Amino acid sequence: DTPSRYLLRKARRNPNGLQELRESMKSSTIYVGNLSFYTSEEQIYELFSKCGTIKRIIMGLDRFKFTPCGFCFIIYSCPDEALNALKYLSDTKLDEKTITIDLDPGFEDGRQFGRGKSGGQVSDELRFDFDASRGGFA
Amino acid sequence: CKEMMPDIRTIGESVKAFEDDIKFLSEAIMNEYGHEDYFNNALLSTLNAVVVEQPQKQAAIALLTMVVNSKNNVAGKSIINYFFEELQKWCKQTYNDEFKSTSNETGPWNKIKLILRFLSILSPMFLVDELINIYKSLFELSIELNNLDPGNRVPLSEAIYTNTLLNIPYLFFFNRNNDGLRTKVEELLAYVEQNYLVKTTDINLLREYNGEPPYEMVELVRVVLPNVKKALINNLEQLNELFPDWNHLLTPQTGDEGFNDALTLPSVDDLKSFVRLNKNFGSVDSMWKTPRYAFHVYLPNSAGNFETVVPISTYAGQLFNDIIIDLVESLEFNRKEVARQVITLDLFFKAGIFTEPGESIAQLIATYEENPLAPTFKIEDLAIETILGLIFKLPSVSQPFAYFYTLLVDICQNSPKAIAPVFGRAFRFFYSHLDSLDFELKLRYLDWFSIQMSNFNFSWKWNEWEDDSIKFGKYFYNPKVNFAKNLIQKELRLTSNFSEVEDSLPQEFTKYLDTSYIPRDQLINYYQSLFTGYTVEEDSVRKNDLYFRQEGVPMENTVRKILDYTHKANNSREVTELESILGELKNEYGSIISDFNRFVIILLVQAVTDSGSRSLSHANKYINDLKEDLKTIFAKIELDIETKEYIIIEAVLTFWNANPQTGFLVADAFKYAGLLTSRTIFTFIFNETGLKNNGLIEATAIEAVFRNLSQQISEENESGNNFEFVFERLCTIANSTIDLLDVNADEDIEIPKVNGEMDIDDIEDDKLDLKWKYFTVIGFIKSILRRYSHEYRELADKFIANIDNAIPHESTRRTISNWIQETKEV
Amino acid sequence: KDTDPYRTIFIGRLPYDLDEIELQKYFVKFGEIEKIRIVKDKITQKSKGYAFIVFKDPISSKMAFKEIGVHRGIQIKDRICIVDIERG
Repeated sequence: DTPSRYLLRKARRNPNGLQELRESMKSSTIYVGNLSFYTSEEQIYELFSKCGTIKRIIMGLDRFKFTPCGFCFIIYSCPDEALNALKYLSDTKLDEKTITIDLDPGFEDGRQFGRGKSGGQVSDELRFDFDASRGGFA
Repeated sequence: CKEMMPDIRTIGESVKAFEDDIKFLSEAIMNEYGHEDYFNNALLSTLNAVVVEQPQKQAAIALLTMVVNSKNNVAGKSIINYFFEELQKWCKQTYNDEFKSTSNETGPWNKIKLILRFLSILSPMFLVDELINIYKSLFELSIELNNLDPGNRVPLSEAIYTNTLLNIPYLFFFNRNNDGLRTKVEELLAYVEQNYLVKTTDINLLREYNGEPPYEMVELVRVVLPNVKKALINNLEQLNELFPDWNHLLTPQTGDEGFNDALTLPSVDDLKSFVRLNKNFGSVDSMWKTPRYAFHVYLPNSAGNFETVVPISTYAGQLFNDIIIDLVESLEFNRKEVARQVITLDLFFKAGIFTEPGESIAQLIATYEENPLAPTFKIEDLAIETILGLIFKLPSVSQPFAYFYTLLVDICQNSPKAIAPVFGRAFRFFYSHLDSLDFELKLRYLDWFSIQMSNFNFSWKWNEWEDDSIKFGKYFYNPKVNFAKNLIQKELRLTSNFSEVEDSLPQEFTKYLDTSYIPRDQLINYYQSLFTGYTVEEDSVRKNDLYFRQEGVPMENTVRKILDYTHKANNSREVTELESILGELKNEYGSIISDFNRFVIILLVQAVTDSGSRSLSHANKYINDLKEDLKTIFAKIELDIETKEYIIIEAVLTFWNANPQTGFLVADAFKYAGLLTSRTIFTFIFNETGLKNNGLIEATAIEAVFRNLSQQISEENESGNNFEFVFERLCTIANSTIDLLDVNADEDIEIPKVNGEMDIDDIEDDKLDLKWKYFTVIGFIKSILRRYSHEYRELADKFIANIDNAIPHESTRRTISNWIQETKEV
Repeated sequence: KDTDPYRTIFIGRLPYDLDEIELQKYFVKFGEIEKIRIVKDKITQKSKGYAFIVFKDPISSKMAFKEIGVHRGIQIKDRICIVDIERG
């Protein structure tokens, strides 16, 4: 019930809100968020492989400078390995950071880019708090 | 319907008296027991459901059944009748192919063991004389192998013996048929000493640590029997273990029951002359769940400031361990709720160790905290003991590997005053006993300790490992320094930097670090790179393998041509033009195209991986954009296909020998894209070039082998499931599409079709056993025995005759043949 | 641009004629201070009424916010200066 429709995510959702609820519960994809700005795909490959063989990964990038901006999209083969990654590869450390892993409804081009008006995440445009591996005072 | 069921699944966790909660619930249910037409039929099934899937509260559910039996003897007859049939359900349909023949989770006999434990617990509700009668018929299954069923399996006789012997901790102390119980004990003791001497081959495969000191990994049949003899020597009065609800304080004052006044009043029903359904041939029934070892590393004086210990040879040890393991099995998928019933066990475990998240919302890992086990029992050791014995459980864990890490990471977000020190003490003890631990459990402890360090900030007491890292003469192949090397390598790929792991270890421990994953190019600027890192008689830390020297290596002039045509965005047709000049670089040297072109294959793979060596994504994109060349330079129809696919993997290994993380994903990518075969990766992980990484015993190489075999099993499973789903679709495309899937299922099964590899290390007089080719290769035969029990079983015609008993009859060495026999005796 | 930001507390609406020494005496009661910096208008050095106070530890900084901020404003000179975190 915690892994659910992560509401106010999927902004500019191409389908309807029911189709946003549809296929998310059978998705094999989990949008990892809040990760460090120096975290790499190889570190993400390490952690996510504890709950099955990954089939693709997509780092979240700044829409104007293309550097990593604190998010990721992991793509599992089977949704049963993804649901294990929900319960057993959230709530832990990835380069000593929060690694929140909402199973968003599938990959699409453009979603890998941050939707912030400054280029980063929309979460990052409003967090003035000093987090060094997230740019600092953002 | 959905109101009485929540009531029957809340009782035991409240703030009032459990005596008052059980008495009130009995009257409400009896009010709902407006005889069977209204709601008894719903109440019977819900009570039986609670006594199959909630074994940790067996005493709770038995008192309410006794309370219901006191109010209605007809309901006490009906509940015991349905429970015996559900036992007859769960024993005959113990086969998980009755989740196919009935599509219901009716299945494995451990549920029936909790079913028969409940009826044994319900000895005051149902006649004791009938209990010993069914106990005889269970024991007679051991004597079935004498005359009644003279070829039955040892696991079938064990699990009927063990269901009786595990029921002993609740109401073996019923002296009516004392003469009968001695005869039952004499039959079982003879059967335990006959079978498990003759079938001791199973125990050497499943031993977590093959060392008598400090604790012995006793077989489950030979551990519960000493626990039963210790209980019998204590006048059957098991004490400080059961939180029973059924002989006290309405007759007594003591503490068990608020109900023994009423309990003695009601009639006790018979048990309908139970006979265990005879085992058919082992293909459509008789799943026969395997024997087990008993993990034990905790004892008295492992803590000497808590209320002492349940002994290893004690019923209080077995009861607390079974209650913890069955509780984690009940809420495993929810680590904040898995915490909330794994240690506080309750009856009623009052908040010593408050619990995790440190929110104390789940304040229900709280143990010692005084006694569900009726005195004082220090479960805080035992909770860490029970979770270690599941993650190290041969042949495979009861749950996902990482879920133990997240639960234990919760169980340190738990009371740090006590639970973090005990987890550190257990980590030190397992490290000290590394010299005889299984390689399966050694890799399990390597992954667990690295990931646990990766949730902290690598804050370890490294200099306490000075046994193998200050006495460095204890040569690296030994398990202690080898584990710390593999842990630091696993912690390197989790800290995400080499230099972060290098700073965290001491200067002495820097020798056993993880070294420099940077690429090794054989077509790099190796005259200047002769100066930068060709120390060659030094720099042997395996940082690189740049075996060029200058222009003059074969096809060097085409490598630089292929290098300029890997920047600037060349194309697949253009790459074939550059391939023709390396084909021309084999005509000269004397083969006009050479038709598999291993030299051309060496030149392309070296340049492309170098030009992609900036991320795993860049190699993945490069292997996708040039896949058509890589398919044609692997090769086409048979093993000229394999000869350069191996040489593609050989060149990729030479480039990425310092980078175990990159090569593993590269071997995964070639298999999924069909640029190599699982058969080719199997022979590559037995090649001479790969023998000297660290061994065949290298942890990433075993990871590469196992993930390759699991994808083949996943491709077989996905094909067979599409076959049945098209069989479900009224057989339209299932003449065609199942046949192509069964060919795809016979492609990842008849090229799971292994050949002989362990046929010459026994032909010299070297130690084949216990070298780095039995530390790996017999522990990997064990790792081919474990987790692929199914796959061995389905090939058993080819496995016995064609794959074992050509060499591994008495013709092969008895060392190799023992591990084959040990997988058969499971 | 002093040390780590969770140790730096923000106090604002401070008195216009105040002193950095008596601001230091007020803030030190809840822990050792590492640095102070009263802010003045860069166009002309009118005291802006806000200041930056660096404590040695962030647990010591959050006690000064709790104590002297939630009590209606820290009674300095003849003004009530409310206190919070650095917010930058």
